[PDB]
Amino acid sequence: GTSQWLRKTVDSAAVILFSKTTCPYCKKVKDVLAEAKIKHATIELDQLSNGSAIQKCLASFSKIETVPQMFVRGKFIGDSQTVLKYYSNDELAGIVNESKYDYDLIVIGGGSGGLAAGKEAAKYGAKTAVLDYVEPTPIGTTWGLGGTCVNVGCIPKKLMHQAGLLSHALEDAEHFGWSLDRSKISHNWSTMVEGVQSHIGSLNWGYKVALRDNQVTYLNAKGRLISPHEVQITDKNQKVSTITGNKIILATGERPKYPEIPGAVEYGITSDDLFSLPYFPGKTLVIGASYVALECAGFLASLGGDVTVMVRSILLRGFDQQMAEKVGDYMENHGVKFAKLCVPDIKQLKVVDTENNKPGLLLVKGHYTDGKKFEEEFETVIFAVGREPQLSKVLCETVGVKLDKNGRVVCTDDEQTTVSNVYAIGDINAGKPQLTPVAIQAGRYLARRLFAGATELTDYSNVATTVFTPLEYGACGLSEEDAIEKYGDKDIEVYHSNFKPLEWTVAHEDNVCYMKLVCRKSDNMRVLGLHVLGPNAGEITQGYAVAIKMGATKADFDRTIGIHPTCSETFTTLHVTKKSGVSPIV
Amino acid sequence: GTSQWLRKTVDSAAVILFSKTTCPYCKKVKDVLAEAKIKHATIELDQLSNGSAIQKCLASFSKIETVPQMFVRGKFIGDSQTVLKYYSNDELAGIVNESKYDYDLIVIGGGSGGLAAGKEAAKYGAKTAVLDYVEPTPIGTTWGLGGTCVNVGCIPKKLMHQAGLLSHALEDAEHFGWSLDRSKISHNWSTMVEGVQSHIGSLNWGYKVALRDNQVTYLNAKGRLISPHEVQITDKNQKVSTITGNKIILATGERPKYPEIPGAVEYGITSDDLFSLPYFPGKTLVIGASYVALECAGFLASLGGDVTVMVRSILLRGFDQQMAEKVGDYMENHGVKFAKLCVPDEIKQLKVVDTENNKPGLLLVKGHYTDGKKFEEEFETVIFAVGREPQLSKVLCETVGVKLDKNGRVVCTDDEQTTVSNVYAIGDINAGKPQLTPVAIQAGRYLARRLFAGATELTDYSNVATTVFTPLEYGACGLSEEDAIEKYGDKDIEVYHSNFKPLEWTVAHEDNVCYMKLVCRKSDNMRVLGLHVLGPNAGEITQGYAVAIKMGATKADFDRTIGIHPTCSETFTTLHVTKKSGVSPIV
Ligand SMILES: Cc1cc2nc3c(=O)[nH]c(=O)nc-3n(C[C@H](O)[C@H](O)[C@H](O)COP(=O)(O)OP(=O)(O)OC[C@H]3O[C@@H](n4cnc5c(N)ncnc54)[C@H](O)[C@@H]3O)c2cc1C
Ligand SMILES: Cc1cc2nc3c(=O)[nH]c(=O)nc-3n(C[C@H](O)[C@H](O)[C@H](O)COP(=O)(O)OP(=O)(O)OC[C@H]3O[C@@H](n4cnc5c(N)ncnc54)[C@H](O)[C@@H]3O)c2cc1C
Ligand SMILES: Cc1ccc(CC(=O)NC[C@@H]2CCCO2)cc1
Ligand SMILES: Cc1ccc(CC(=O)NC[C@@H]2CCCO2)cc1
Ligand SMILES: Cc1ccc(CC(=O)NC[C@@H]2CCCO2)cc1
Repeated sequence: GTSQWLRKTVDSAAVILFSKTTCPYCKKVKDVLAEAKIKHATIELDQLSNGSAIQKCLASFSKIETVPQMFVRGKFIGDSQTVLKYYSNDELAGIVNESKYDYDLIVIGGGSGGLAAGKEAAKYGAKTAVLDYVEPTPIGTTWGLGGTCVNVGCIPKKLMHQAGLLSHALEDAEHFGWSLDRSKISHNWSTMVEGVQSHIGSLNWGYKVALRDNQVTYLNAKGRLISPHEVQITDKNQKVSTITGNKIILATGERPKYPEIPGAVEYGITSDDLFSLPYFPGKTLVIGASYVALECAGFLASLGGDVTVMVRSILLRGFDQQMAEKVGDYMENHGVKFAKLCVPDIKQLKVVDTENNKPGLLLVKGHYTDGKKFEEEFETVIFAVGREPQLSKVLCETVGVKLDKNGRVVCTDDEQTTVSNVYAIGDINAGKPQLTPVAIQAGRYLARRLFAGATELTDYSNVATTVFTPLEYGACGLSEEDAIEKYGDKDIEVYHSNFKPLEWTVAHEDNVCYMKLVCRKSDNMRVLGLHVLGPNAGEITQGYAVAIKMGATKADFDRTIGIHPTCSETFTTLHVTKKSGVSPIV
Repeated sequence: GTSQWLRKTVDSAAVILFSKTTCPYCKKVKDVLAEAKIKHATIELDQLSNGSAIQKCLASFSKIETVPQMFVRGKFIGDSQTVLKYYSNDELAGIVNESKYDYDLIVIGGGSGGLAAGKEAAKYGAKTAVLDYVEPTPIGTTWGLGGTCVNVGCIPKKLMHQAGLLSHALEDAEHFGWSLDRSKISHNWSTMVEGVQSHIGSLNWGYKVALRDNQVTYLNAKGRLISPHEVQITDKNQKVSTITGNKIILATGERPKYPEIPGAVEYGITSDDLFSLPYFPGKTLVIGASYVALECAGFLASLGGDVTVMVRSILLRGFDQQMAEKVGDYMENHGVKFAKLCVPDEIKQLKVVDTENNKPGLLLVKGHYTDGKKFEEEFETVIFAVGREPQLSKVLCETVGVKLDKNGRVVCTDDEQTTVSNVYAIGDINAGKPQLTPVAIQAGRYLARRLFAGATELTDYSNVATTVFTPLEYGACGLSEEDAIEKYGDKDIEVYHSNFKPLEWTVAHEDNVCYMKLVCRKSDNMRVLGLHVLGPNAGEITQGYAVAIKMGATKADFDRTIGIHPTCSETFTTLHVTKKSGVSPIV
């Protein structure tokens, strides 16, 4: 147990010191390493439950049982007198840099998970390389370091959402006494895009500065794993070479899918192109019904656009379907048009006008599920029909890394693949929620286990979400239909209520915002799922995710007192059950 | 044990049925009571763990151990055959209305706590009266049903806060691509006040309708408790009379204080006056440093006003002082002036308020600083926010025997009972309790259930979360850092903290003013003793964490929970810089 932990920690740590906080010989070794700029992990034996057992087990490696003991890449280097001797003789720098491999860690992919993993590993003395390359979109769009969220995901989409929310703030301001006239104000797309891209540029630069300051090697190159320890890299000049590493983290993410229909790749775009587009999309069709499709259609409508969404079957498949339909009803009431039960079968009428900075024109042909025909003209067609990895480009078949039927990596609960030195994090890890804070937690926690002897695993259960549609939807835990399937209808109680934000009163809807708690009767009314549709839904939901993590019950919500006036306080006084049939309106 | 719970429940309930869900004889009695419009509490014995023992103890009152059993005001009425005998003999209505008192419950005070208590009690067949009267301010301001929060408190102040927040929404919109020019837009006070007052009027009306539909008697009259069961009421025509009640709930709240200086009552105003003021205050002085003072100064500045705050000593006494200073620093950088370590000596009138042309007067304020230097400056409006106090002499005759504390608030047990066994107190007048609207509502509803439905649940007053709605909002739950250090010692306290920047603030162009921290106890598994956040939407951020803190959250619970991105709140899930480390908290 302890001995198996100690052997795993010594084998994989790059530079590690076993120590006690009160030992002045240990302080002397710490000061020499700091002076020589040698980064390392430290384990303070006097602060661990079984320090005495670990101290004994160390002798199986070093033949001594005292502290300090310093190791480099699995090899005992010395005690205090010995480390000082190497320092005085100018031999220490060469010893701590001796390695069978070029790097202790190679990260393939410089996004949310990979950057987090690489920076954390470098803190413990691991010699680290992060590779990042952005293959251009079909029309040629590309961007800088930081991954999908930073460049073409959470960051620009929430800034554009905020631009949309400000339209209603302008409307509300007249009712609260301000002299403006909303009807005479218009929106400039390119001014917004320039501000969004200036912020993204500051993030690209900030990540390169962070890697430099952590002594991480950044290679803007495409990587391919060709054997367990060998990574083939390809240059911006197409120069090909091979680097070796002890541990490998795969962190390459996903890219958007296109449907296999004529004209889709040639004449449509995806979210990858939208957030830097130099002209306003104009009259727009969004094909798809994911959170990406609905978030983009939502802000485009608030910015003044003529927007239609083509839905094959349902909205937000995999989310609670009562809440999904309330999300869509709000958008349809506030200007978004929906072509329901419909799929596309794209023709070009005008080429994009780079001269005068204007979109082209397209004819879209499709059909409804009953066979009736769809035919209509649009200036822009955005496909949001899912995302996928392309691990065939990243991973030679002969390495032995197992994939599932969707092409994602099959991992143990510590992110290990079927190849013992190779790990995977983020969107390519099969069966995990595909979210930026999950990829960051996974990468930081894994680096600590590899290079600092940590044991803590990432917990992937009950991870909260928020969909940033024009009225936002936050959730944590099970949908109501999933709870009933798992436990049976008679064991599920649902408390629910409508509400009206106080900010909406003077601004003139009464009963559109909504929240519910899905509970298990036979387990002390445990809260299985929380759902809220309303303003600031992500800020509302986050704190409750801690309480659900700790096993909150309905009684825990009841005994906590509300903060007034807020939207969130409605969760503390819920009482109407769905079984009662009583109306949830206010 | 069980037996004296049953005794209390039977003595106190107005109309209560002991039942079982599968009993068809109980179903017939229920349906009879519903047809006759008789409201009542119900105890289903087949659902309580010791319902067997309760069945036995019922015999001590009724000499039977079967179900159903109906009681009215402590007297056994009958089983199924006997209840139906009374119904078809036209004898039931008289029996269920027989009472020694005019009412089962009299609530003195129609505000947050009193309206909640009265409505909940009526749901169980208690015959209930709610008394409310609003004594006018010195300049004559008055308002309708619903109490301090509804009329001159949480509701209008947060609406005026939102009007102020929309000024920065207008500035931000230009950076996000909208074509407006913020510099050419102005604010109209009276248009605001009309919208705010129209919403308050809808709440006044809604409460009157709610009381009518619950069969609660509403008396717009001043109440005075003259003996344990007698309440003297005074009419709008000065008519005096007396009504009697079994249980009494005191829920009369507080009103603003004035300093004892010349000119204060005559020429200044309070928050009672501000929210319906018919003219814009103009150049304004706020005297005091409570959350009322700072919230009001904040929105007046954001609406374009010239605003000064006169501070005797510190800001937000009783709140975390690191956070209080950050709140004030933001206000001073965004257009609120502060006269620090300063108190007033007199208000002199220079110009009388012009009712016709709808304009303020003009005043001269004289004061001095703590070192001895002098203060002298003219203002159009002077607002006093130097605390609030109850006036229980008006409400409560000394001979009744209800004990007060040295501040004049009612001394109560943990179930809100006073020193007089049938009299209870809730809300701001209950000594030692947090003075907040959702506390008063929970106390009132929970008390009503114990009195008339045999409930046992008490109100929990610990770790109640708060939010100060200053221009940059401040949310908190639990201990301040200084209180935790005093309680446990500095070596046993660890503080994790960080600055943050809302994503919404990036394109709009400050980096390091929003701030959050967790104050934790090392020797108790790093228990979270207090949570603090300064930033936008701070009440929405804080609320959910109050459930986790109620449940005993540790730092490890915050670490294992995953963030929602992009939000301000997610910064709580990845905190790692400690104050003891000396590492900077900036972004
Ligand atoms: C429109 C949109 C909105 C989103 N909004 C949110 C949101 O609000 N909240 C949220 O939590 N999540 C959101 N997400 C999801 C979030 O973007 C992802 O979960 C996250 O980016 C996954 O990080 P990752 O490290 O797994 O991969 P990525 O961030 O995609 O990083 C992988 C990187 O590796 C590079 N790469 C690929 N192949 C190679 C190779 N062979 N060699 C070198 N480099 C390579 C890629 O080009 C990329 O830069 C959104 C996603 C999209 C598309
Ligand atoms: C400016 C301001 C802002 C506030 N903001 C907030 C906030 O954001 N959040 C929050 O939680 N709290 C806030 N509060 C506090 C909140 O208003 C109080 O905690 C709450 O109103 C107290 O409720 P109560 O039932 O005890 O008394 P009240 O609501 O004051 O009701 C008592 C009622 O009884 C009446 N009455 C008095 N004497 C008699 C009598 N003899 N006969 C008949 N009727 C009588 C009073 O006139 C009044 O109508 C604020 C308070 C102020 C002043
Ligand atoms: C067509 C096109 C245009 C611009 C860019 C940006 C760039 O400079 N990419 C550098 C990578 C490193 C490996 C191959 O190219 C890429 C592709
Ligand atoms: C606005 C809006 C748009 C689209 C939808 C989805 C839809 O058409 N749902 C019906 C399906 C058929 C199978 C089960 O329910 C809802 C709401
Ligand atoms: C903007 C603003 C205004 C007022 C204050 C309070 C103050 O003046 N503090 C000085 C010393 C420190 C403790 C006692 O007084 C702070 C910040």
